[PDB]
Amino acid sequence: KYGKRVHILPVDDTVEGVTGNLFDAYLKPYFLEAYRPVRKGDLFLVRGGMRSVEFKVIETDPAEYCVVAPDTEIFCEGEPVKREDEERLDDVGYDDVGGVRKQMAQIRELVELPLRHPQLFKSIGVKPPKGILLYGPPGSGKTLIARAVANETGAFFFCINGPEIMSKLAGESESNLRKAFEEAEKNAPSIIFIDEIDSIAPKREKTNGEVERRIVSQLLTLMDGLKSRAHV
Amino acid sequence: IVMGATNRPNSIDPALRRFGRFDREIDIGVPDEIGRLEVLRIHTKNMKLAEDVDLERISKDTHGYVGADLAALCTEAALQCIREKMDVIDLEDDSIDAEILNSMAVTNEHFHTALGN
Amino acid sequence: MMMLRIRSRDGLERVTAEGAHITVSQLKTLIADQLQIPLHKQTLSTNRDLLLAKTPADLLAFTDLTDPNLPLSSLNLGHGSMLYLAYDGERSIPGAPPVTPAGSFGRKMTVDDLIARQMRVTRQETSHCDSVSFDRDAANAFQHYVNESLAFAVKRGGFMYGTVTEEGQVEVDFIYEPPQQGTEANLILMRDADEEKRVDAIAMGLGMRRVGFIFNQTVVQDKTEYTLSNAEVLQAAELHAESELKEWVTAVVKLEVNEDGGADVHFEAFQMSDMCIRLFKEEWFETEIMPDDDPKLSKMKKEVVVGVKDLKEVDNDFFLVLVRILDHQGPLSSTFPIENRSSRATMRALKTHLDRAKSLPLVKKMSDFHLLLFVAQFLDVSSDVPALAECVRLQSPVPEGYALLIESMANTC
Ligand SMILES: Nc1ncnc2c1ncn2[C@@H]1O[C@H](COP(=O)(O)OP(=O)(O)NP(=O)(O)O)[C@@H](O)[C@H]1O
Ligand SMILES: [Mg+2]
Repeated sequence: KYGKRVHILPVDDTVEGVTGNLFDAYLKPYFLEAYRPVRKGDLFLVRGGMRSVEFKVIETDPAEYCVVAPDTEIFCEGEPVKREDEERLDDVGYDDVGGVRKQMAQIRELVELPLRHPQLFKSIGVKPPKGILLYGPPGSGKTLIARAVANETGAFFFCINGPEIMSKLAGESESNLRKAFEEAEKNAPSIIFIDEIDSIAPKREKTNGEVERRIVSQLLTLMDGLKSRAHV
Repeated sequence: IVMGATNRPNSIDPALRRFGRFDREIDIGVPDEIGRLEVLRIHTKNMKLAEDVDLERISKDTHGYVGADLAALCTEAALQCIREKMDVIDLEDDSIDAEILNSMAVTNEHFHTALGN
Repeated sequence: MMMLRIRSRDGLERVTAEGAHITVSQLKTLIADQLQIPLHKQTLSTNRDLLLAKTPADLLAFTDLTDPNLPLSSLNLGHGSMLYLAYDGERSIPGAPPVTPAGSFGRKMTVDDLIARQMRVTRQETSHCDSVSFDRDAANAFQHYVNESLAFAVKRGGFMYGTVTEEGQVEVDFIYEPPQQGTEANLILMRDADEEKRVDAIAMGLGMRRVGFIFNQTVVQDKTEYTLSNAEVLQAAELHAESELKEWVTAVVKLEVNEDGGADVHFEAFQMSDMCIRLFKEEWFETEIMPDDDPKLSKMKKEVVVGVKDLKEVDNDFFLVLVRILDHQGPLSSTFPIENRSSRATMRALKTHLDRAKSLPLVKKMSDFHLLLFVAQFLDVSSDVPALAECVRLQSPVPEGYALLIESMANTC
């Protein structure tokens, strides 16, 4: 489905000190009648001389993928994409978490299987467990493991933070938690990573604070309500 | 009628045990062998399971278990049974074979492993 | 049995045939019977440029495979061979595997992202317009019409026009009332396209623009516990969305009762918060309000956070910002009755108004927006109306032609 309203724009790091025009010497000569398949977002490198100019496919029509036919009417549309696009270098995958091959296996069996294979659990008839509580020495890779197992699975993610909720004034935490849970449930399947849960639900003896008690009670009441079985 | 609930009756307010307020106190203790057997029979009614299941042995081996822990044990047994079949099921294919989906059954060995874990 | 690939503008397909012994006619018949492509559209070729044509005649021009008589064996077709099929229209080739969109990795939401994305409600403290100055003559005329001709029983409304200063202060110059039907708790404005264009032309000639909208609350509405009703808030938000000015002012005319029992008419000018305009432009508000709906709280299609309280229904006072009211005597008077009212403006009323202000200069006689609009009903909106409005604004000597035409039309020819 050769594209019509395609968009092809270059990258900043390769257009610095560029030799000049790219439409008639870098884009058209090597991509007119070339019939090269193109996918939106691909960083492809082309040469119209000694300088190699990377290009990012901003937009295509059809949006997903197409082929660069002479029907493609776009030129070098001015704007060079900055390196900031690679600053969010696809966050974290799986190869970026290493050294633990059993804890990650348990987390996968508890998370990726219920959210991608309810048929097995329905056939056996078991109720899969929801709550998971990572712990370990500080700075050992807990948040990283959670991000790796929640970004690779492609499910809706929701990263609540301990101090972030605690920093807000009294009367807002009780609303923020409920709004967070009600938003997460609405987008099944959903993962709610509550980092530093020890800050918002400490040991009751060690606090003796009214607002702490109230927020703990709100968290408990909300948590007991996750029995909707809506993949949260 | 008012029905309280607690864990240690000593920790409650001592003024709530006076005549007329809370005058009946009942102790829901840890079940014995027959209790554990009945709890397991209640919980494993819906699960598929092979005829080899020896619930009496599981009841006798479990000591100090309560109802919640026995529910967790049954769930662990089912998860172990799924995990042992995982070596042939491919996660990239959401089209799990229907005969495969109906060829999975929990046995006594999975229960023993879950009890060990 | 032979497998032949079929390339088209939509992509690639494959067909299984008996063999190369058949001709192009049999291949076309098989394509019609398998891919459901009609015979009159199918065009076969071996060149890759066949799909680059844009006309069935151009497709048939490639006669290397267009002719159905030619045997397929003579073309040396084999297993996995390449053929090009062109047909009218664009189709979706089946068998497409799912493809994820670009950049859809790491959908990490947050509490702050929830706060920003989810619509909330708060009462803005300081508005963009620090103070709005109302013309004394226009305010007096509007108050007189509301209190006497309506007795605060029928709702009346009008757009406010004036100039906007650098600091945001607005000097109200006149009020335009479009054709409308008023009742106890609603006011439907049957706005006229030509009349609105004439008003805009007058404002352009008068060097001003729309700055807000005014309406009055009946006696029952004043006694109710709100500053504005849901319908009034919705109408004001809709007009603000239509407007492009950040200094929009919603003015309320209310018959307040003092502690001594006297009835005093007050103009309360408030600027709607930009939260309300954001709500309206995102289609959150429900333009359908039932009689059973409470006018105290606004209607929204989706739940929002009203400050600290999470309620879909939102009190109207959360949308208004108190703006100081000022009075000034601008270059425009409003002694002439406002158009589209119960007392319809006619030529006799025009003559009476001219006779009343006979001692005033001719430029001062026509220094009334309603009179200018009534003239505009018989003048060119593109040229004559802006020129007359500019002459009124600059207080320049009126051209003899305009004065003669006005006098002739005001004296029954
Ligand atoms: N097992 C691991 N594999 C790979 N990188 C790791 C691992 N553990 C820690 N890191 C690296 O540690 C750095 C930061 O650690 P991080 O996992 O963010 O701390 P944390 O343990 O989540 N902190 P806290 O939530 O305060 O206990 C990152 O750059 C990770 O790449
Ligand atoms: Mg953390």
